[PDB]
Amino acid sequence: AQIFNKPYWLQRAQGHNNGICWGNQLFVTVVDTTRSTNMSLCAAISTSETT
Amino acid sequence: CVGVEVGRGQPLGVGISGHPLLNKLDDTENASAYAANAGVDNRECISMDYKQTQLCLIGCKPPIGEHWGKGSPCTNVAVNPGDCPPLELINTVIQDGDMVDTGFGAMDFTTLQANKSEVPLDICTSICKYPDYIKMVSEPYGDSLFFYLRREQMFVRHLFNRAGAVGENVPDDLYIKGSGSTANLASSNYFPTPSGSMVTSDAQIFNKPYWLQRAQGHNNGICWGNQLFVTVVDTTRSTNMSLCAAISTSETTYKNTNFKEYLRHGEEYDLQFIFQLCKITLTADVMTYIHSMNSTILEDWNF
Amino acid sequence: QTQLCLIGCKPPIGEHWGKGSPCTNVAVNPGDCPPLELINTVIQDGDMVDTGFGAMDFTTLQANKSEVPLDICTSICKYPDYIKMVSEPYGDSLFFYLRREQMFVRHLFNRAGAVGENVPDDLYIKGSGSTANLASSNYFPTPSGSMVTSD
Amino acid sequence: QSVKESEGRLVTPGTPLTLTCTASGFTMSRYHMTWVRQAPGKGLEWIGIIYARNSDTYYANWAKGRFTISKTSTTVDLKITSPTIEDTATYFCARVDSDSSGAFDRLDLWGQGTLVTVSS
Amino acid sequence: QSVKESEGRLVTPGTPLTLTCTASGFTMSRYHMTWVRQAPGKGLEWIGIIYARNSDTYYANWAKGRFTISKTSTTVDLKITSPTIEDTATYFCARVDSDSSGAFDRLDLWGQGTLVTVSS
Amino acid sequence: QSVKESEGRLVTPGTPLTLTCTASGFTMSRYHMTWVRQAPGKGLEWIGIIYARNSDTYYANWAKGRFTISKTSTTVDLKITSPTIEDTATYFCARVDSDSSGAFDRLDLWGQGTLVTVSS
Amino acid sequence: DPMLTQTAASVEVAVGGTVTIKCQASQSIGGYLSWYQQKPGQRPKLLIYRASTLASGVPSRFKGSGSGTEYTLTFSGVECADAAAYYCQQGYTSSDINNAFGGGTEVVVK
Amino acid sequence: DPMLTQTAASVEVAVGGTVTIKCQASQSIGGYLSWYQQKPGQRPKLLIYRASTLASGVPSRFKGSGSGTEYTLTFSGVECADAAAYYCQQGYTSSDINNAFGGGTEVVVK
Repeated sequence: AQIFNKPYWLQRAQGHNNGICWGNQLFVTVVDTTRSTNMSLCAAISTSETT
Repeated sequence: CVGVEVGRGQPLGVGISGHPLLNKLDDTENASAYAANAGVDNRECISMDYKQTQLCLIGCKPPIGEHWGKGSPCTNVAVNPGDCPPLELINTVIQDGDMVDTGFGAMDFTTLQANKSEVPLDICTSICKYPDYIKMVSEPYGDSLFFYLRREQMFVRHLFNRAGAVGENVPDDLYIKGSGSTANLASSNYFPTPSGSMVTSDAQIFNKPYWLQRAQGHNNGICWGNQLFVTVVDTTRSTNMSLCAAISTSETTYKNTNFKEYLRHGEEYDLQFIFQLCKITLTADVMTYIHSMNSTILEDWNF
Repeated sequence: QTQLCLIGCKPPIGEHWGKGSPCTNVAVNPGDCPPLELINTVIQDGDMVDTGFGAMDFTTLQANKSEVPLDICTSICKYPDYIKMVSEPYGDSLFFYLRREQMFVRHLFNRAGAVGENVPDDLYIKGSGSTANLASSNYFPTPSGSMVTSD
Repeated sequence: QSVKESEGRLVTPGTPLTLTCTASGFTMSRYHMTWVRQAPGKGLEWIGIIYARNSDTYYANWAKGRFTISKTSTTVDLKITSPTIEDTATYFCARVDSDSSGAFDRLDLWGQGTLVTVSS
Repeated sequence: QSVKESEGRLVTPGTPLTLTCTASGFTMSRYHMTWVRQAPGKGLEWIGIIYARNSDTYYANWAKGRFTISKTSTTVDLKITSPTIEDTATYFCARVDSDSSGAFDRLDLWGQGTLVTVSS
Repeated sequence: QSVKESEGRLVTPGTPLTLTCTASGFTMSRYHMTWVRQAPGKGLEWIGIIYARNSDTYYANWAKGRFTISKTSTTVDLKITSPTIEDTATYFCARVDSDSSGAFDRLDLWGQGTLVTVSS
Repeated sequence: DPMLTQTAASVEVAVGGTVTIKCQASQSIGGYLSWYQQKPGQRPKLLIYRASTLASGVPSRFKGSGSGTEYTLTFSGVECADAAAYYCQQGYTSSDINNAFGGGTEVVVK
Repeated sequence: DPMLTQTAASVEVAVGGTVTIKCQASQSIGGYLSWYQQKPGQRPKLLIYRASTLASGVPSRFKGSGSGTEYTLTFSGVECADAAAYYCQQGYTSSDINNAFGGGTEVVVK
């Protein structure tokens, strides 16, 4: 059920603008929560201990 | 043969099994406190369900299965009593009455486990074998199977750890050495209790005709020597009917010692085939070839 | 969860397990396991579909009257055998049929009754103390239907 | 860690006798307890055992009908029913440090031990 | 294993009377308990029963209104309300070793038994 | 909040000695407890420590074999086995206010402290 | 009310004889039945329960049989310490009964 | 019944000698075995368990070996405070045994 890592060829956009970039810019948004694992590090102050 | 069918008529119903004294120790998904120490014989009563599995095979020879099994340990090492036995794959011929695997691995529990206490009852002294799809399709005649179907699924329900001695130690560089109440380590080995999912009736492989037009062997479904084998495994129609019988019918109050309890099981099949007549012309060009296949084929005809 | 539909010219034929007449080789005791026999009959309005407990009589085969819920405690759960109905020489028992059903286990329990057949003692190792006495060797599941949908 | 006992008594034969045993740091519902008896000359004789959550007991062969081991979550103790003359000796209470499977009879942390004697 | 009793008393008719019963190894919330009375001549007479987790009781036909059986997790006991003259006899406390269904009246491990008598 | 003690005693060397310690508002199964000893001149000497959930103890190096710390859900206390002459001093009981990981030896809310002395 | 009578005083037996003690019941009790030996100075002591299964620490020279309403207890090779009192006992744990499971004696063996 | 005899009174040893105390068992016990030192005025005190793993606060100059039915305990460099009593002890925790795990002594070192 993924969306990304596959291209998207557009033939006709839904609006009247059929893909024209006025001002020489375009805006891409994306929201992904299927790749949100937070890694959990830790660091010791002294490894000399036995226990 | 051209087409077969395998019919059933019992309703689709799950089964159940489990041991009165099963080798568990504790529970391992969430420990609020550290695990208590274990005395002698801390086993308890657990049941479970087996993984759902279906199967069908059709061939002119019996089907070849496999499982793990104990072999002979090397001579150079000193055989200490209580060491780990060898492990070696074993190719046998399957038979009616042999158990299928249950997600507990496919191995002879008799020689490899002296506990008799790690699996439930019906597989505790029998073997469990998975069929060898690799060796059968690599038979360069194709006489073991013409065609085959399978479905299976399983998932983990509970997560235990077994009471029993540490057969191989944990190294002292993996973990930082504990102290206080946890100077002594808990049991390292675990085992999962399997469970099948819901059984339904889109995923049935029975009550349907199966016409065959080709096969992956060269043997295009020809019953050599007037013989045919059919393998059927099904755990979906496996209800366990529980019944009772009363001692006396005169008393008017429920007492426990008046009713004995038994379990019985029903299972039933029927088979319907079609065979097509096939002739062979005979020449010494042909006769040498069948003489190399099997000895008893050309001998039973008086040619 | 179960659905079916049958259309036929004769009434439909069912099947269920039932107690027959045993051989009098051993005398029957008070509390011996009764024999089983597949019985065919006609289905009438009011009989119960099998609910994950086996198509069996629950009066004669279950004299405890406390092992199933109330709806099937006296009635007999019957299941329509398609095998005998398709193999009829004229095919008037049915000529159109559809079915879907599903089930899975929710809980696992014990039977609180006398152990009628003990386990042979080569299948385990005898314990001591608290576990010198064996627990009940009879279990039974509590079935439960899955999600009902509109497709 | 430290294992404590009750103070000894000079008694008469035919009277019941008790010795309680309390621990300092660990809790007793986790580990096991055992009793040994140190007689003069050689003597060093083990009495019985009691387990943690199973709460089972196993005695010696000669010691049946003669000792009863009681245990609460706070205190363990042992009991004597009918003393015979030749049990003037030294008793000890000790913790069975074991692992996930053994419960073998290693007594790691001992008790200090007091003197009990009978006389007529 | 071993079953212990309280020591007997020579009493007067019209006074309540108790006998406690403690066990050595097993726990009592698992098994059942009952009481029997051994009179001279033949006499051997069963009193009642008490169960483990259901904690129910069933007495004899003649014994209703005359005995009350109390049980805690540590000790079981029985009680006498109004003694009659002819109960000078021997009482016993014993463990019902049963199975997953029976609770039948096998008393496997008995008690040693003490002497109780009434006199006026 | 407030930490309470038991009243002091003038004792003889060779006698066991106790001091209970009760709290007012907080519960003791959540936090930790320890004990310090205030001798004359300088003296201020820490005895040991106990933890709220594990219930593990750790003493001083010189203090092993000499103190046993007991704790229930209602009351904590410490014990002395064999007093030596030079422990005439002031003892205190205090709550270890800590965090999710530390259990470090901050004693935030102290006790009022009583006087214990030994004499021969 | 299931009643076991045991109106049978035991016959004088020598060393090595065989004795057939018979305990009959009015109502059907199944197999739930016990047996005991009572030496006349100490506590009673069990031998066999459920009419077939013997207890621990007891020699296998005692026998058990009988089903339904009547039951037996036989043995052979009578020692010197078999002078005791015997009792059959049912386990139907009913409410309105007054059992006492009585009857049974043993002579001093010659 | 697994029995360890230890019928061996110890030989007079000087400072720095090596002593071979041998504890033999009738039944096979595995590796579960303990050893103790008993000074004749105080409580007993343990050195090694499972025949290979030494305890805390004990110098590594004590040795442990032996497997199966017979086991040993050797050390060298005998001090002045090694005058004590020694005991081998199994852990087979059986029921019908009367072990006492006895035997073992040590002379006063010269």
